Amino acid sequence: EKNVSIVVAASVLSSGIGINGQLPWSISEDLKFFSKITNNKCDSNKKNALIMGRKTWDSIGRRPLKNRIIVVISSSLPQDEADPNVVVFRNLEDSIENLMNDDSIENIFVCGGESIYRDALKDNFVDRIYLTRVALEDIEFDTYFPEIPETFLPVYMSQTFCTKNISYDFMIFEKQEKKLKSIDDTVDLLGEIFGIRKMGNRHKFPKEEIYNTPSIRFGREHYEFQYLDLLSRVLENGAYRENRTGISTYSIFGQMMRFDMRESFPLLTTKKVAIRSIFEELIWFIKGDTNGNHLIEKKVYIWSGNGSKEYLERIGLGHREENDLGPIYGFQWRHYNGEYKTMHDDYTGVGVDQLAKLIETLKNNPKDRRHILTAWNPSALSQMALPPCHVLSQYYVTNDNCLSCNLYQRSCDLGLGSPFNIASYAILTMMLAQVCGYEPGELAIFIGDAHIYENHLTQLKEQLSRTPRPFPQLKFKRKVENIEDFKWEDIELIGYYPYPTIKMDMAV
Amino acid sequence: EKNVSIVVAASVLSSGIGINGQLPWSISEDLKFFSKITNNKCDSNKKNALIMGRKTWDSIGRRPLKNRIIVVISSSLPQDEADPNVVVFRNLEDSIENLMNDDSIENIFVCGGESIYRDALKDNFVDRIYLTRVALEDIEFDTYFPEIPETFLPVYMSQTFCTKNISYDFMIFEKQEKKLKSIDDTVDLLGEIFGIRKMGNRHKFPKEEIYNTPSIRFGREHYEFQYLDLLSRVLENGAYRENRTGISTYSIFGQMMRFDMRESFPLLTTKKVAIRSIFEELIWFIKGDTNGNHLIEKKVYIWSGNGSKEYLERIGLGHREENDLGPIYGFQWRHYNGEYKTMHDDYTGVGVDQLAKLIETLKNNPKDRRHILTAWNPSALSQMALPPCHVLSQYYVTNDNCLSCNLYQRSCDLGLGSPFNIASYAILTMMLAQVCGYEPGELAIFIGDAHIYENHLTQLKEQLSRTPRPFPQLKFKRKVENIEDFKWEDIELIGYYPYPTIKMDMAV
Ligand SMILES: NC(=O)C1=CN([C@@H]2O[C@H](COP(=O)(O)OP(=O)(O)OC[C@H]3O[C@@H](n4cnc5c(N)ncnc54)[C@H](OP(=O)(O)O)[C@@H]3O)[C@@H](O)[C@H]2O)C=CC1
Ligand SMILES: NC(=O)C1=CN([C@@H]2O[C@H](COP(=O)(O)OP(=O)(O)OC[C@H]3O[C@@H](n4cnc5c(N)ncnc54)[C@H](OP(=O)(O)O)[C@@H]3O)[C@@H](O)[C@H]2O)C=CC1
Ligand SMILES: CN(Cc1cnc2nc(N)nc(N)c2n1)c1ccc(C(=O)N[C@@H](CCC(=O)O)C(=O)O)cc1
Ligand SMILES: CN(Cc1cnc2nc(N)nc(N)c2n1)c1ccc(C(=O)N[C@@H](CCC(=O)O)C(=O)O)cc1
Ligand SMILES: Nc1nc(O)c2c(Cc3ccc(C(=O)N[C@@H](CCC(=O)O)C(=O)O)cc3)c[nH]c2n1
Ligand SMILES: Nc1nc(O)c2c(Cc3ccc(C(=O)N[C@@H](CCC(=O)O)C(=O)O)cc3)c[nH]c2n1
Ligand SMILES: O=c1[nH]c(=O)n([C@H]2C[C@H](O)[C@@H](COP(=O)(O)O)O2)cc1F
Ligand SMILES: O=c1[nH]c(=O)n([C@H]2C[C@H](O)[C@@H](COP(=O)(O)O)O2)cc1F
Repeated sequence: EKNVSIVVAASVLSSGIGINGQLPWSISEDLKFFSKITNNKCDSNKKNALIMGRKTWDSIGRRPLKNRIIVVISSSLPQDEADPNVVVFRNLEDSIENLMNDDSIENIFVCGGESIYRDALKDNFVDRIYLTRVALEDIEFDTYFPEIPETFLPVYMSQTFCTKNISYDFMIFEKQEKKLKSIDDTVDLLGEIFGIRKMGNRHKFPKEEIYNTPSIRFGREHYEFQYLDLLSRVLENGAYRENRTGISTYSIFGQMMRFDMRESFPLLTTKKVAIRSIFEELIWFIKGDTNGNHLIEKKVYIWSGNGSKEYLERIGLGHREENDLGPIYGFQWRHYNGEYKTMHDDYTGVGVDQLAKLIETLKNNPKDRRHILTAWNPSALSQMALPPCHVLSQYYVTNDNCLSCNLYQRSCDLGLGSPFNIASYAILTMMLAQVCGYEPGELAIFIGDAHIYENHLTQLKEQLSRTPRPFPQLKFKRKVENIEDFKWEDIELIGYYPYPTIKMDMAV
Repeated sequence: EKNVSIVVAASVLSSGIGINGQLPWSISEDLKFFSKITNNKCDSNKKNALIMGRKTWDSIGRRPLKNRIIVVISSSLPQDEADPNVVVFRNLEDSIENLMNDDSIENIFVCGGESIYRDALKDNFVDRIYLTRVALEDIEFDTYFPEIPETFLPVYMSQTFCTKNISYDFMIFEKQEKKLKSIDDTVDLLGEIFGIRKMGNRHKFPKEEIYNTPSIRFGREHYEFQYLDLLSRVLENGAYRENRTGISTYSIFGQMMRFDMRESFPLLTTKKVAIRSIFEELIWFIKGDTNGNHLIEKKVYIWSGNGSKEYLERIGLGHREENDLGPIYGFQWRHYNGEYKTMHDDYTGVGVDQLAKLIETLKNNPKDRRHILTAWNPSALSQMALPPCHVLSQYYVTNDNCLSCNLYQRSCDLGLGSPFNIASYAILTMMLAQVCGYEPGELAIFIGDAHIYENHLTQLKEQLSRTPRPFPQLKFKRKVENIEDFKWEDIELIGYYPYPTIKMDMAV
């Protein structure tokens, strides 16, 4: 009795594994993954058996795999005693003789093909499943991977990787039925004795109900989990709290999220995010534009709520024009401590330009620790339609010439603002990277107040029910001379296949 | 063959467990810990045996413990068949008969006393050790806990707790000799295939050599580990990088540290920290004082390096007086965007006072998400003797009326600056708490550039060789009317017993 694992690479949605007697994709890293995962052995005197259909055996060019014994399933092909590394069986179950005898075989893998995969699961010979999810969909498939039976649960999901602008993950499913103790007990007892006094009780591990894809425990690599687990922690430890809006939240303090921009783009796949709305807001910041109408003309309404007439009169800004938001983001970027009159005035030449000095500092003095962009001005706070949420950002040039970004955010809406903030500063870093001639680095976001508005509860619990899909890719179609020259047409979003969009009302 | 555990509470240094036939301390939580840890049983039909010396049996008033069978070791006391919950044995080894027979006993605990503890370890009957470390030292002990044999390694260290201004921990030692696999292998293989491309390879788990107290793996509760593990991560993944100083560092990006100020004070015990130097710098900030000499007069030299004549002339500030540092920390706190002349001028009335508006906002509108203190001013940056390291801080009022603090730090010296910054903002939060009538909350520090200067390598590796001791306590001797009225004499540091101070030269 030894282990039998399925190794397969299928499309993310339709699970297509092949077209016209070959692979729909060419990914070098995945073949090397197949090579290393099937060559994995504890005993040096043993080999691993690889079961595959005849057509699959044809697809590899009918040649043996090194240090492995290929088992071909065919009712046609002769059983050949010539090649010692290749053997043919008449049916799948008889090829499972590798269990009962032949102790020279340590582990068994099913390399499959649809016909083999389907009745390998159907007859339940499969202990484990190695799935490589690929982001190619709109192409054509004549061959698919059978839907994984409910007996399996994922124990692992890797980070998103990029090869030839194609995103892919690595997942491990296991067949689960059944089910040091000293430390677990002692901590629990201390938690009983001490109340909220013990800090371990102030941050509680989320209950399985609100924990996204609970079956994956030690195996969460994917950085969308960085957001989804923060979502869960707020649903668990969140204190019910009133705020300036009539809509109360559930708030916790001192949280963070890490993101990899090297091999992927941190855009949430559990909800369809409006990327155009995000970009057009970012280039709005970069241009230094405080005019709220310029966003609305482009059909981005996110700032309409804080850009109304009724809201401005309520905060004492009633003198102001309808959508004029005051010295907000991008004003403080391009002009710092500039005296603000209206949105129509020409502010060129006034105030400190941080974004300019930022870019200038990045390429001229990369190892400088002082690259910083701050939106928080105590003097201009009263003039703003709303104080900076993402307050300050620091940028870092790695020795391999990647550009990494840290962002502190004083107040964070996990339903609306956060999905935007994650992607927005991810784009900005990529923009700052191209202008300074760098590759994208890592994105880290630090959140002071992490909250969920009570009207988003039904929606965010829905979003948590969705198992994440690999991050998309974002490439620029041209290299601009100045960072202000970026246009929406220049952005190519590759392999984004999210879950249906979730509607959530903004608290004004 | 069942489990035998030692349960003991000893002083942190001299390991004294008792004085004059009783305990040197009275701690309610610890007795409840003893109660719950010795009442822990899997089977409801079984009881736990507690072995203790005669004098210890005297100390509890010679009365049985509920739901437990007390085993008293004496050569004098009669063996009494009267009380079924108490039994007397002539020697320790014969009392270990609980193993060979009497299956009504599930687990065995040694409640001890010095005479029992010493030859319980000496004859090696002890599988596990439950140690409660107490911060009382300078008092008198007639009874001690024997030095733990090298056969034991700690698997757990709890957070520091406070009872009657006394700090204490909870540790678990186990006797260790000997010594899912699928996930561990798959991740390793992906790490082989992909290079630094895989983000998991960019952040590597520290090698055992540079990992502080390696035996404690899943059991690190203590928040000094938050600093010590960050120390290790930099020693592992740190990129060698040049900077403005002639001394190069090893730098990583995007790190954080959490701290509990409720039950303890986050002051490093692995190195003796100068707390007076820290405080006098903080009250220096609070007063808004930019004069570097005022620190030197109080014999705090930390700013002397950046406060010299040669350093100022080097950065183009040569016009300035010797120790005048410009619009640095506390200037920007008390006066924001104030035009800076010299350190001697009277700045009262000019600039925005953040610290004032901060305190005013905290008690008037606690649930406000806008409490923020920023030292980073793009306009005044060129005038400063050095730009802000701890850039911005946000403060949070919990529903139970505790005050929690978040701090973003753009550049962090782990050898010198960080031990100061951790304690300094811990004090400031406690000060802001008293003025606004709150209890201390949690402290979270976010670090952009976490580095170790190459001259601190020998020192910081030494510091890593020291197993942490419970955090001290910090109490104020009086309640001030204004936050500026704090004096050094007002501070009482309770139960601080660090390792010897480690000298490290500041890079100028
Ligand atoms: N993305 C991935 O990981 C993988 C993709 N693929 C792709 O999928 C395609 C091939 O898959 P697919 O179309 O399903 O063909 P198969 O790879 O499953 O090959 C099937 C062959 O196996 C034999 N066979 C199957 N079932 C039985 C049975 N019950 N008894 C006896 N013999 C049996 C038959 O051979 P015979 O008729 O001669 O008796 C049959 O033609 C290829 O394009 C390949 O590249 C393949 C493997 C992995
Ligand atoms: N901090 C903590 O967790 C604990 C502290 N303590 C403290 O320790 C102090 C007392 O401990 P300690 O001084 O060590 O005294 P003990 O508690 O160890 O009691 C010793 C007695 O046990 C009997 N005994 C010991 N060894 C033998 C033997 N080899 N054969 C037969 N009988 C033996 C003797 O009694 P006899 O006269 O009959 O021969 C001896 O006097 C107290 O202050 C107590 O409160 C105690 C337990 C826990
Ligand atoms: C057609 N086919 C089946 C195939 C293709 N992709 C897969 N991808 C995955 N994730 N899992 C599979 N089971 C899988 N199977 C192939 C094709 C080539 C090789 C192959 O060349 N393997 C080499 C590896 C080549 C290299 O290192 O790039 C080896 O040594 O194992 C294997 C299977
Ligand atoms: C003198 N003595 C020995 C003693 C004292 N402190 C210790 N502290 C520790 N951490 N470990 C020990 N083994 C220990 N032993 C005592 C004194 C009182 C009780 C006691 O009252 N136990 C009650 C608990 C009391 C309560 O719940 O507050 C119980 O039900 O177990 C036990 C041992
Ligand atoms: N209470 C509150 N929450 C916020 O998130 C904000 C913002 C930032 C912001 C960010 C995103 C949106 C938003 O409309 N998100 C959407 C829709 C996006 C779209 O269609 O444009 C969603 O994902 O459901 C709206 C506002 C600006 N002002 C805000 N005030
Ligand atoms: N490169 C660099 N690193 C720094 O940490 C600083 C600081 C802040 C700072 C923080 C701590 C010290 C310091 O000397 N600390 C000491 C000595 C304390 C004392 O005896 O007063 C220590 O505990 O080891 C000196 C300066 C100010 N300027 C700095 N420049
Ligand atoms: O990028 C943003 N992200 C975000 O989450 N908000 C939300 C956070 C908060 O719910 C609201 C305003 O916070 P506050 O009322 O504390 O000023 O705006 C606003 C942004 F601009
Ligand atoms: O509180 C402080 N903490 C700290 O770590 N530094 C260090 C960080 C850095 O090593 C040095 C100067 O930062 P930089 O040269 O990058 O501007 O001062 C200074 C402080 F005042």
